[PDB]
Amino acid sequence: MKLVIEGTIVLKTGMHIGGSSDFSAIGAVASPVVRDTLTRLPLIPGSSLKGKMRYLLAKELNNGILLNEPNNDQDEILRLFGSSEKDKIRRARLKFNDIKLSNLAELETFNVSSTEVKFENTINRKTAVANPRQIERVIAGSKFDFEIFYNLDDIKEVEKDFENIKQGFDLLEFDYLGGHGTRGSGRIAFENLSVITAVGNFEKINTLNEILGA
Amino acid sequence: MKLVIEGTIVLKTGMHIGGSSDFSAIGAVASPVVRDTLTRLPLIPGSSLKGKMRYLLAKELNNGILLNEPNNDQDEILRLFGSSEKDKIRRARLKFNDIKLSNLAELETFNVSSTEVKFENTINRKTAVANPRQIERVIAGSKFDFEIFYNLDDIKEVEKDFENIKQGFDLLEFDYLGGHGTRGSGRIAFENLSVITAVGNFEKINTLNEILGA
Amino acid sequence: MKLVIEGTIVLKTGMHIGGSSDFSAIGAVASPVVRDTLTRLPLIPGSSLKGKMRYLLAKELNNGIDQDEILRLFGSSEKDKIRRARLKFNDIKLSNLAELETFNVSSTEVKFENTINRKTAVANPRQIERVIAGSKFDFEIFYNLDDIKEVEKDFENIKQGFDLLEFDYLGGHGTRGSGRIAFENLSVITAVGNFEKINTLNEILGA
Amino acid sequence: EEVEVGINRLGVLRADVDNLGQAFINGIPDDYLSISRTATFSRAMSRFFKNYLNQLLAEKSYKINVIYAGGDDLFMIGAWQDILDFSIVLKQKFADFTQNKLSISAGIGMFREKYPVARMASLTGDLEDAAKDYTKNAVTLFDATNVFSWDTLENDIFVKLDAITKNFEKLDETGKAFIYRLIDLLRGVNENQQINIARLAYTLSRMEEKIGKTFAQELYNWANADRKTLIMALEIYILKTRE
Amino acid sequence: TELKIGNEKVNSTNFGDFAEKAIRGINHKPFVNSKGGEQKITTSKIRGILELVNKVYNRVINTNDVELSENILADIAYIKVKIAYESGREPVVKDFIQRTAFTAAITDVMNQRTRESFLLFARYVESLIAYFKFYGGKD
Amino acid sequence: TELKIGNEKVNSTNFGDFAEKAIRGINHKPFVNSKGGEQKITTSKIRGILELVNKVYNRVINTNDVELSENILADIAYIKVKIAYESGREPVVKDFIQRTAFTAAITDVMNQRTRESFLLFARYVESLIAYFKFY
Amino acid sequence: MKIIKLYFESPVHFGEKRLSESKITFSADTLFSALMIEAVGLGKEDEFYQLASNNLVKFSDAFPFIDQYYYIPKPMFNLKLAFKKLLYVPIDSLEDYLSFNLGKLALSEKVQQHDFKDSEPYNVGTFTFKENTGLYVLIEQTHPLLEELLENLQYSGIGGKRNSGYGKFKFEILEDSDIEDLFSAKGNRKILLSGALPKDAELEQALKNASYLLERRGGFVQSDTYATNLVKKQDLYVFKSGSTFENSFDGDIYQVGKKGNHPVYKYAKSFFLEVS
Repeated sequence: MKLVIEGTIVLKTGMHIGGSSDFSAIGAVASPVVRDTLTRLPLIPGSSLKGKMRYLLAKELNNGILLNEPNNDQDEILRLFGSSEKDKIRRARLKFNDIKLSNLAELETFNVSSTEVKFENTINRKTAVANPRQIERVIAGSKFDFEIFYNLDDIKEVEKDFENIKQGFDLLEFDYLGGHGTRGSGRIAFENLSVITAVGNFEKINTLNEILGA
Repeated sequence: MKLVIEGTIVLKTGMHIGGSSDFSAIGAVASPVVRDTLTRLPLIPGSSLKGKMRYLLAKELNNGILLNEPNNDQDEILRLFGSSEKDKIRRARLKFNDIKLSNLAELETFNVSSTEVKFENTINRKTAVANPRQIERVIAGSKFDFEIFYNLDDIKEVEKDFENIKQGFDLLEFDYLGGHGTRGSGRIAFENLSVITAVGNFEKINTLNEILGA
Repeated sequence: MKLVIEGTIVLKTGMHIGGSSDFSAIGAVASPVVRDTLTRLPLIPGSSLKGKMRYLLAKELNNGIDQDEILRLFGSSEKDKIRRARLKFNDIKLSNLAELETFNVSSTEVKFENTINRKTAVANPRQIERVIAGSKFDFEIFYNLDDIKEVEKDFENIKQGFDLLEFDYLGGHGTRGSGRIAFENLSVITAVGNFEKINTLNEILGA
Repeated sequence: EEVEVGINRLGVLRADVDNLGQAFINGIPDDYLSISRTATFSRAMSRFFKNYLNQLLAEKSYKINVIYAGGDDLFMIGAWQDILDFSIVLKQKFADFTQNKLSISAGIGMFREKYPVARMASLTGDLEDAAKDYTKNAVTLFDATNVFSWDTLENDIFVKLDAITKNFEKLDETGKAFIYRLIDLLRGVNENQQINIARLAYTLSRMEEKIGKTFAQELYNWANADRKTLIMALEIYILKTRE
Repeated sequence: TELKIGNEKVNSTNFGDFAEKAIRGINHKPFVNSKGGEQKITTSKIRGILELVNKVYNRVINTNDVELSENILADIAYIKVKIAYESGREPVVKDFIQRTAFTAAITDVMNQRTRESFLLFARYVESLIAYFKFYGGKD
Repeated sequence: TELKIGNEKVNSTNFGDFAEKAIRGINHKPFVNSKGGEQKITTSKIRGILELVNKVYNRVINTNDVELSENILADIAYIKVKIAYESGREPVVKDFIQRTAFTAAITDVMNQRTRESFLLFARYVESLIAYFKFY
Repeated sequence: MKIIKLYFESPVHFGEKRLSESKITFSADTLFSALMIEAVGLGKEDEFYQLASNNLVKFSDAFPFIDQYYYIPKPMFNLKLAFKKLLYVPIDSLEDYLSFNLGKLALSEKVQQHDFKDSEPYNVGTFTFKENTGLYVLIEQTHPLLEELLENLQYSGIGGKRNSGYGKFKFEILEDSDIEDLFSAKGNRKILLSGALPKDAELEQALKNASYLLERRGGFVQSDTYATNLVKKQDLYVFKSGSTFENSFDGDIYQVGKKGNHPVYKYAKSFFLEVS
């Protein structure tokens, strides 16, 4: 069986992610936000979510600090997010996806664009001359309905895997998702969290949905 | 009698398949996607689709794990995807084909190219410094009309063969097709599946057509 | 007295045919495609086209259960019965290099590919040289009009073999998406002697 | 199977003495000219090839099967490591025996484990013919496009190979992906000469802090002065160090 | 197939050599910013110039016709605008742009509006960045 | 693709050259301020004009449709009004607008209500200020 | 005396002992065997044999030729006296005698696959001619019959590996007078130009001061009528084409098959270039 980890990511702050691949004007945004280029709808890359979740979860596990490569995590993190060390290679149980902006109609209901420009500057400490920059940034309260595929390979380890997954989401609630996070952006939260089967049925599906629905 | 499995692959995310691993440039897109070099239209090789289908389909059969050489896994897989064992060889009934992008007209109506560049990096966690990464990716919403020739060797096996083919197609819907899939790329979705004859007419084509087109 | 079956072979996919014993460098293309040894122009050997037509025609007749038709088209060296081959194939050279120069692309490419071991999950890359798609191939096939009462069934079998080869690869790794060809601009002309009903041969084959 | 260090290939040596004809017919000059001197000359040549070839292959356990030897003809099939490491030994011992005035040419070929010997011998004979076509002493490494003189092969290729093997051993994470990108640039530089030299300089200063301060500038120097040598040096480096 | 800079033409035999001569002429006579000391352009600005070139180079290499399309030439003219803007801001950028002669190159790309001219320009700038990192790098 | 100024046209291969010629027209024969003195326009006025355009540019390059919306073109009309007002403020701004023909371009954008016409106009304004700062 | 020039647009396989290797040119009885097999294709084989038996059809073997240079194998003398590597000399440069490269030999690797079994490879040695070269065949007193047969042979193919897929050619006569006077000349030593063998009562008179090599000349009978199998030929041994003879001899078309349902002939008639 494979399981699908359905949910949504709601933004409490800006969450500027990414770099185009677009030309810039000389009075407009530098470093614009990354977009799904067919629809020009803002996007969370699955690589960003996977990397931040992996870093936070392998910071909590390995209690304290981590200073090593991704191949030197414990077997929970290696079995959850893949590995590439030379002989003890482990296929990733989790498959993330590119997350498009999902509630565009409810953003347009309040009569505003899907993104914003946030004006910044920096002052030189000796000459007090400012240096403005403009960053494109997604507006707060933007929801991102995501889904993550889980590969049910060992039925006696799925309890610890979903415990670790809920641990990683609960850590990522108290941290930014990408870009200028320490300077007041990126703070997200996780809602509508559930797990469903791909095809068939998993026997203890309720013990996974309860460990994520709290 | 030879049958043609006609359909369409629809990209839900990136699908970065293929590329020369030569140097491209210094500050430009690295590892481009594979293309049909007469048109330089982005391409799905039939080798990628066949290999991923064989891996997933031979993981669902031999229920659970697939820890074996590809020349001997399961007899249904052997008769569907070919064989090369010494005293035991049988032909593949399936003939995959190089798939070319078909909806470039629809992508030109949206004023977007058929490919994009995703910007990535990594954070070397001891020094916390970044290491950027540009990968070419086909855009989402790109359609890939494919044809697979089915060699109907025996009438008594064709319904089980398309039951397995629909099984593998359902398995690919919850997995990625090529490249950095666990980082939010490669997600596909098969649609408009049908089976039509090459020459003449098959009599019980309907049971095949709607065990596969459902 | 003798006929010329002329057409074009248009590639829809790769068609990597052949293996030379040329030494492969370590980071470079192993198994290069067959070429002319003096022009270095990519090529379909006539033995490859002949063998693939013989394969598909022999697998077609005697359905799932060889015959005089196949031996009389492509020869025989059986210990009891020996028949002269009516067909005469030729090595097919690439014709539309003037057209492929217009598109500003070489007539050949490298396809990059690997396998993955299922236990150890380590990839294993390979490069294979391959003709590009959209290539044309002017071919001449000569028929020995030795018997008049059999030429109709013979040309029916030749067009049947062409149509069977239309839905199957021509050479190399065809099961992984290569080798798909199509036959267009098929015509039959005589060169010596004079065949009266050349038009029904043209219509049984160019239909 | 006894070899467990390099690529699982079978290396083939075909050698012959070039300019042996007029040297055997009219070599000893007309002033101090003797008949028994010519007898010693030819009998010593055949004597050398037979007994010194068996003893030079016996004193070190070379994994080489000799098919047949002689002045006109030589054919040995073995592991490619021992064949490559024995070709220089045979060349230098022939130079010592003949006081380095009889030249010698050879051809090294390399084939997989299960390969036919007839096509093997014909291909390596083609290789050594291309070596003797140069019309002096030389050797072909694995292909007719790579023809090197014996001192050129020995000196240049083996000091570059030994320097590369010293440098990339002490490096903990550099090889072999850097070497494959380096070979990609150094074989692209044949056709596109300028931009690959620029990319080469960019990568060498990129990995100046990683591969070594002096080795990167040595690679940049070698890739302009004696280029084609370093490609073969890197290729036989990876062929040696592949597990 | 041959791009003009000053009184000497550059093609696909000399752009690495011309850019090497230009970079090594930037050293041994650097720019002075109207104060006592010299000042040369940093890594980040020339990577900005290279990124501006690469934003078109990523699209041109997958094109068909030997003459560029109009949206490519629009972006080339806008690159010329951006280089003229950033050079007027800081005089250290103006010195690098004039001495490693960039505006003349991009204008003569705009005259002969062909694919090979833009590729020659792009490999010229790529070699220019390459030799700047090769000589006196601060990594 | 198309944007008319007088009887003389500027298109999307070409705006840099008319920005050259427009600024080099502002220089070499500058404004006279009803005095014998010389006067050229300051940085902040023209770049307030740039920020006036870039309040619209950030919502056009972000979008998809080939025709401009009514909110966007309403703000384009607002740009034309603000041009008229800050022309009425200072005579040097009036002659900068009259020589570097800006009202002509903004009326061209209001006539052909396409996305690419405004994007060309934004290219032209950015190039105007680029060649202002270059000299 | 006429010329028969042969322009090959495809590779050739002129085997001499085995399939894996090939030869640059083809012999005279090779061309005569091709003409006999094509004539029994047309049913006119009997009067073609009666033409070639009574000297009105008398051709040499194939020789290399490059642009306006016609070659022969290096005639080998009792010369009492570097150019020792050269195998072919121009046909008119014999008086000067008392650079050159047409094509390159290739080896084509093939296979035969079985469906429920492992494949088996076989390799074919080939030769490909350069763009402005080929082969030429000497002939005297051209006949309408042989002009009709070579017009018909070029759609069946001279060469070995048929009908996969090598030997094909287009011919034209293009007679010459710069080299007809060579063959009208008479000298003291006459060189051979075809694989020949004298009759039994004149081999001694033909063999006086000669310089020759024998060549075995056999193979398998290529027909569907000779005795229900693949029977070998009586291996006739003929003189090599680069021979010299001080006195002339006339060859015969020997019957080297005497057990099947039809005779198998082998052309061994002489063709001399008389020189001082």
